[PDB]
Amino acid sequence: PTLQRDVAIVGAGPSGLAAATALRKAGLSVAVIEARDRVGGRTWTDTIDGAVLEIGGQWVSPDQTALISLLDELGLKTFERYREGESVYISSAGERTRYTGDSFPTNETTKKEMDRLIDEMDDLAAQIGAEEPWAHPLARDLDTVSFKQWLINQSDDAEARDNIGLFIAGGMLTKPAHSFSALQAVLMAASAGSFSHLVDEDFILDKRVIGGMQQVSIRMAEALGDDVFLNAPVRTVKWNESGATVLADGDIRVEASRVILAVPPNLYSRISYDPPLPRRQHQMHQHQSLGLVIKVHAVYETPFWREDGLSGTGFGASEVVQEVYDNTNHEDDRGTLVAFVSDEKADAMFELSAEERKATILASLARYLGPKAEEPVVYYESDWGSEEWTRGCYAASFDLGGLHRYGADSRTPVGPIHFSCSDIAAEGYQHVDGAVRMGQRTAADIIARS
Amino acid sequence: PTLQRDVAIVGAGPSGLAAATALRKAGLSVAVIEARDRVGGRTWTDTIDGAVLEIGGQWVSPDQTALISLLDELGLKTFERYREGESVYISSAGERTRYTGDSFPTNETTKKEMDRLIDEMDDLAAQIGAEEPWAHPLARDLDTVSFKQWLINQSDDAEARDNIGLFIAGGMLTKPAHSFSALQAVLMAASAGSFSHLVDEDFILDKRVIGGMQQVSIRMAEALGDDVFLNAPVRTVKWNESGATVLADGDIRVEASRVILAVPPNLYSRISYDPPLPRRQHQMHQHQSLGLVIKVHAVYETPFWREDGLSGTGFGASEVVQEVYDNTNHEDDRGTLVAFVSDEKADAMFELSAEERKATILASLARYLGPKAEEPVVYYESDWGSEEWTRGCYAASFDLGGLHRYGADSRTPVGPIHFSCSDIAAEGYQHVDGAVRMGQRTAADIIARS
Ligand SMILES: Cc1cc2nc3c(=O)[nH]c(=O)nc-3n(C[C@H](O)[C@H](O)[C@H](O)COP(=O)(O)OP(=O)(O)OC[C@H]3O[C@@H](n4cnc5c(N)ncnc54)[C@H](O)[C@@H]3O)c2cc1C
Ligand SMILES: Cc1cc2nc3c(=O)[nH]c(=O)nc-3n(C[C@H](O)[C@H](O)[C@H](O)COP(=O)(O)OP(=O)(O)OC[C@H]3O[C@@H](n4cnc5c(N)ncnc54)[C@H](O)[C@@H]3O)c2cc1C
Repeated sequence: PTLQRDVAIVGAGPSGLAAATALRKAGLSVAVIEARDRVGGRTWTDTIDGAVLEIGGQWVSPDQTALISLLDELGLKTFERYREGESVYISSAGERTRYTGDSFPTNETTKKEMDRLIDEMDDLAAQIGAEEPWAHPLARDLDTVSFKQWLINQSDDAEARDNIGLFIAGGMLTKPAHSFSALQAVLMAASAGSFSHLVDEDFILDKRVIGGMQQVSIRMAEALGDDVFLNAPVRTVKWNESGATVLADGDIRVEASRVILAVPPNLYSRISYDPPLPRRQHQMHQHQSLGLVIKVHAVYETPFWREDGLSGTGFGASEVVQEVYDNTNHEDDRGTLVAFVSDEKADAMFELSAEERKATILASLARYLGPKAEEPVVYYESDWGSEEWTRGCYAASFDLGGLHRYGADSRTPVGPIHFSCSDIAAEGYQHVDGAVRMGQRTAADIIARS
Repeated sequence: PTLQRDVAIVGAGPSGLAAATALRKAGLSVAVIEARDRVGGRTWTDTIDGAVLEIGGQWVSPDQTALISLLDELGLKTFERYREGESVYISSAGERTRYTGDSFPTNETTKKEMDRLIDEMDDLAAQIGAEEPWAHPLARDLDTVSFKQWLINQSDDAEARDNIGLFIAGGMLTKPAHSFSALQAVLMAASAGSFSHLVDEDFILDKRVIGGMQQVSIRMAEALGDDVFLNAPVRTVKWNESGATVLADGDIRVEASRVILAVPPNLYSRISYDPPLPRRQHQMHQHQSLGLVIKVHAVYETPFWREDGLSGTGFGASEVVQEVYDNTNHEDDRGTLVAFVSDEKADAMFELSAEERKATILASLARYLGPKAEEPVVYYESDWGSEEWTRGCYAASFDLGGLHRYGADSRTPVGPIHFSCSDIAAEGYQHVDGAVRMGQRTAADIIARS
């Protein structure tokens, strides 16, 4: 077909659907043109070997007020990750300690250096913010030193530095700490409300969606009916000052006044622009790259770790698997774990065969929770890197130096072309809440323009 | 044959030969009955693929005054290990730094904790001594805690503790720090004159023997002529209050007034005693075990590292190879390295094939000295563990708790049976100088008895 709308939206992940929702509410027409056979993008619930898994994003935290509002508006309810009993810490030397409380069971020197680092990061985050960290007068100094070098300059304590990196590098940006700047760490902290928020798994990994996070996108997409187009990769955006024509597979052709490119930034150059985007965009987009993390899912006859007095939460910056949590489905009698293998360690596991890789990862899970972790009934690894319409995970960030160099331009419309994804968000950066915020912000921009 | 002597000496390593030498000087007759086809025991020079190597012990330090006296008496001269230029340090994180000076190029916290640990060890060594560390009133407290636990109680700094262990555990006792006590570390330090002596490779690995250390034993054995018997494993010691009959392969039978068992203590029970030794000995001997270390020898067309401004000395407590030094032969134009792989890391390398093991070790040498270390013209690994008449290296020590429990009995004659090896020595413990001292001490004991 060919059709005419106020706004063509490329991508039906949560940012594109949030924008579509808001645009409709204010009386604008939309088409949402989506490449895959489903909506949700980096959120995806599927049944794998008889187990319902959240293959993509899943967690809701208390700072994420725009997602929490939306969940309400869609009739979605939440439940909390299980947290009773003891967590497990694996030291830099490989020693396992069960513990409770807000600090890791390390030697006192490391424990004092960690608290100091956490406080300094909280102070920087509070002063610098997530809206425009590049405009702060500290921006150039912080953005031209890697987070690894900045940590070394702050502290002689190797274990504290490794644990501080655990929460930002493997835990959030999913890139090695040598490869991103101290200002990018500060933005990551500020975006979650504080660095202390990223340290506390009871805050950042607090709740999940009954029904699964993919329902958020599914329900916004339902409300839009035939205005959503699936299995339609956008190939071409012809534009001028008055409008755009979007062309997609299946001979689709949408003529609209504005376009929202609601895709992560590494994928912008998948589309031919006619005329080309400006030099500024051609350069900036090359400096954006997603991280890499394997989300590991292991399903067992029972949550066996609870019988041992454990919450299922483990942290070990020196393990192949640096984080493991109880991810048992709501109302399920079977126990499920989720675990993460980040950046260069994800590279290293993908070099092994799937069978050696599984055994390696399960051996690491057994160091936290015991040998029963090696006998799951369903094992699955999310594999977002293989997916041409994602190509990595959780989210995209600048290379070292790119945030201060290009950050102020990362949300700017090129004439009728607008940009909206979690990867360029302020609060909620890299998460569903940031996709939602950015979709709503882009809608209000377009609305006021009209 | 059958023969009669004042003293039968079992073993022609340096302790047994030193004892034989001294006994002759005072007018006593001896036979020295040796199992292998050569003298020297744990000292052995051989030509391997056209390169002269010191397969066993080799180094002389300035504290080793009884060996230095002996070298003089035998006309042997010494030369110093090459030490010009920069050393290499590999950190707990795997970072290589070239340096000079007396301290490692670590962060300042680790550097301050190392100096403190070194001082405390020096103080304990000075107060406790190497003659009878079990008689000090601190002996029980220090001997019932492992050196690993004692270090943890002294310091929160993982890198300092690992480096302190490098000098005692992998560097000397060749057992893991969890397996021996703090009192055994203190004895090791005291035996070399101080712990600072064990830290400074320019002291403890100062000189070598022109001609090779095996010449020390060869020349004492020469002076004894036909009184040395080779290829004669001792099988049986029949004894009573008046004397002993020693029986060895080749139908040898020595009737003597006293016997010196000049073998490391793990081998005492290779010989049948008639009547059996006392309970005290039957128990004590079971608590003595040699360590394990692979002495790696790599020969190159030139000492190539000198062209890069390096001494060839490297330290890396977290590497498979923890120590590497310039071991170039005196007057040789070809460069030779010596390196060490200790205890559980030696176990781990012996589980690989000889070819994977070689490649592993050379890869580690290349982390210190660059890729040219992977292209040697002769590669050889000393393999003392396979040798039935040694079975490990450098030397034997008590299990955890054995030093205080049994140390006071470790040099006591059983009637006509005397004990003499480096492994029970005081100054020079575990080294050729301690074998020499013990041989001389045993001679003077026997002499005064007569
Ligand atoms: C393993 C993993 C776990 C995660 N866990 C969490 C979590 O616990 N909590 C949290 O908040 N967030 C989490 N996230 C992140 C969250 O999933 C993403 O931030 C959010 O989904 C991004 O939303 P988006 O709308 O900005 O982009 P996407 O979700 O990536 O949507 C982009 C959409 O555009 C489509 N598209 C791309 N190119 C084209 C084209 N040319 N033509 C047409 N369509 C196109 C894609 O197919 C896709 O549907 C996780 C992410 C991953 C990968
Ligand atoms: C790889 C390695 C490197 C070393 N480096 C150094 C160093 O650099 N500096 C240093 O001072 N020391 C070093 N040493 C230690 C030194 O070599 C030993 O401490 C010293 O050789 C021990 O002397 P011994 O006379 O006490 O025993 P040994 O040298 O072991 O002599 C024991 C002798 O008794 C024989 N024997 C055993 N059982 C019988 C039997 N039943 N019948 C007959 N004969 C028997 C053996 O064959 C052997 O010849 C090193 C040792 C090794 C293994």
